[PDB]
Amino acid sequence: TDLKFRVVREDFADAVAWVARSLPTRPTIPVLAGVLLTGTDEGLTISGFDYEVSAEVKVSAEIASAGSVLVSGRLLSDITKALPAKPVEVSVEGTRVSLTCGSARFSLPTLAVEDYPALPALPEETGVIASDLFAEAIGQVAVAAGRDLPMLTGIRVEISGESVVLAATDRFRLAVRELTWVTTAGDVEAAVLVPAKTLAEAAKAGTGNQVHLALGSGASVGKDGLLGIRSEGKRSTTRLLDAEFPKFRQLLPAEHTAVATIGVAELTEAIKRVALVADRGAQIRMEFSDDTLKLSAGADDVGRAEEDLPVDFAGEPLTIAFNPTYLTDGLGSLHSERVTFGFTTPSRPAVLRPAGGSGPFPAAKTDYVYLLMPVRLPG
Amino acid sequence: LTDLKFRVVREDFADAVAWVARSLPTPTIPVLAGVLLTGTDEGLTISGFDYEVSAEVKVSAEIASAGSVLVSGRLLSDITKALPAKPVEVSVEGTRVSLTCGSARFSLPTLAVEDYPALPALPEETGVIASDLFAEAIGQVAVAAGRDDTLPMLTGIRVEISGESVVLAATDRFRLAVRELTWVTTAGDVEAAVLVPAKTLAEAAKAGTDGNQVHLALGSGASVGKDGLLGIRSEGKRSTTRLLDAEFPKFRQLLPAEHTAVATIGVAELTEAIKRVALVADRAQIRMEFSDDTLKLSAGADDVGRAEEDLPVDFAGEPLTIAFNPTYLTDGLGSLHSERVTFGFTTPSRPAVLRPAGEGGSGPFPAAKTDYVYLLMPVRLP
Amino acid sequence: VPTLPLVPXG
Amino acid sequence: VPTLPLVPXG
Ligand code: NA
Repeated sequence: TDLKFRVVREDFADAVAWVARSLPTRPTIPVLAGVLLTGTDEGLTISGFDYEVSAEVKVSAEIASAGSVLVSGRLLSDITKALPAKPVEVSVEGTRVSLTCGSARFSLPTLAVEDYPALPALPEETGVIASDLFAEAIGQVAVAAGRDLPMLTGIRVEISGESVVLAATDRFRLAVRELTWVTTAGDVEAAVLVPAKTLAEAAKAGTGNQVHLALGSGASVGKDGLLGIRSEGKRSTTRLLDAEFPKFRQLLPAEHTAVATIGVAELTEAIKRVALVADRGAQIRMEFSDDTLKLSAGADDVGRAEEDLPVDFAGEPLTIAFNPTYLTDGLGSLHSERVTFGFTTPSRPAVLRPAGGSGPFPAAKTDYVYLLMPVRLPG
Repeated sequence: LTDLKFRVVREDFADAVAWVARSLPTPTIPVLAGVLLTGTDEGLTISGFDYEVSAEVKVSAEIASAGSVLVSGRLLSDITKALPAKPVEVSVEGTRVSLTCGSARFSLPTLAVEDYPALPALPEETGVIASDLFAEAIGQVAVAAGRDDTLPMLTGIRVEISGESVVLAATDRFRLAVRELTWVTTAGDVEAAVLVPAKTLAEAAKAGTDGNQVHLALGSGASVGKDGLLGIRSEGKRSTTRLLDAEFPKFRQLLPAEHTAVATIGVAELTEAIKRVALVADRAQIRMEFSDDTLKLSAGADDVGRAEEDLPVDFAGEPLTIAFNPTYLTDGLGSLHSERVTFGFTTPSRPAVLRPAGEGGSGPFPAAKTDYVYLLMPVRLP
Repeated sequence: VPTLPLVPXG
Repeated sequence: VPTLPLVPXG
């Protein structure tokens, strides 16, 4: 049977665009860059799979004839993005697939499916989380993942019943986000490691007020070796990462000798000004005392810069330096009006959290934390 | 000699530095990426020179103390783009330049000027020309210039001057673009031509001027081009660029006196269609079959994919099918700035004329007189 | 791909 | 540039 359907230009383009995000670029197995189109009873299914990551979306379409066909991914996405806002008519004839839309007519070759792998079955459902929370949390934590060191390239997902903990580190920063979700099956006590770039890219995409996470259930959580992600009309899988995540909880300070609260916008805009002179973006310095923060960067031979900000500060005054990018990375993941820094010494990790005597100061309980290692002041 | 100290409005200072910076080299001699600040009676002068291109801009400022100082152009430009909307205080103290604005305080090291070359004098002014049209004309023809220094005489924009007009031409051997502009000479009759690096002249055009006209400085009479410089003077601004020392091809012989076929069509429609059909073009051509009332575009192959699209066209004369490099074609269509394009054709293997359309018989058709023309060589059909 | 008929140059 | 005090990994 030969696939033939009519579809709206906008729904077709957006769906193909969603899939095309997860296709490989220049794959050793060229057919893996294909997009699979399947006409069913419900309508049209659009999928891609490269043995590692799969993406499948359903879109309404008028199916004149059931069937499936594999066509080149980047070409289809480029064509569909370039068509007029008219209906699109797709029709498989022989070894070609005809795509007509208004005055424009395309004739693409079919790809062979003999060496094209089948979509994996998604694991059993584990839990449900709101879509906006999911995007935000993944987006927060992924900023701290290594880009290699396989154990640093993943996001750790710990599940303890209703609670979920996401974590990632690259040895210089550590981001941890805790959230609550709705369990699908029974109580679950488990942890997996998901490739960060892949999970972060999936989150940035659309998904639908809810996101269903499929990792299995009972004693088989993690067994299929897969994380399934489901939203309204969309299903995706990623292979889990085979590496042990470092023990990170011991790193989080129970208390601080100094704490500082400041506006995130104020601080960020100022960090960008001062870091302008940092040779290779080496370091920015933060001098805390009284009610003012002094930022500085640069050196004698390249140029210096400094800026004073009002700041709510308590405890023993200190000067501490950071990688400016690591610092703005942290600041940008807070999603709060203010940040509270928790310090001990210039050479020990600093805590940034979304936002009292002489100290010491108990660590604040927050759903999100970004632990940043300092760099050494020049000496 | 005194230390430079001034106060300036941030917008004025940032715009002027940005303007200079576009013309700085990104260099074998580090100090040539420097920007020279000079505080005078009239205010503040900002300039860069690297032996080949100079740019000088004057802006209003409160000069507390006269002097000059050379600083990193890259660093100054980055700092000024990031300052808050507050007055900028600049003060030279020893080997550094202090720059303060709001709560922000910067300190740039000063550069040695002993190997920093002095700005060249502009040649005598040769004529005045509308600043917008001049910029437009340069950007039009620059699309046709060669980019490969293997062949110097293709990397230039030829500037022909006459008592009545300026003619700009560029070619890369595959396309030729020629634009004519009215101007008014200072001395009356002149007949001369120089060659200017396309890249640097095009950059000077995008950078922009604040007034409505600019003066071209090439000299006068027998002394045109003698200085080896083209100068451009506008309000508050002057620039110079060193002339190319190469001979431009003899190009007017390439322009066909008549056409066996002619077609007119909307530029936006044809352009959008070409970009659609060329999605299947590997690397390399798009095919145009012209009939009465219809143009069928097509491209591709059995191994990658084929695509075709039909457009209404106003066509006259001998039907033909002709193919082009799709990128050279949309480059020309995009350089037209008119609503419709007229194609002038002879044979499938001879140059095609693209002209802004104005306001169809049997042929042959006499070539049209226009201010602009983009001449494009075809590629052979398979 | 012919050039424009520049003489010389082509 | 010290690292975070991961043991092992620093
Ligand atoms: Na100067």
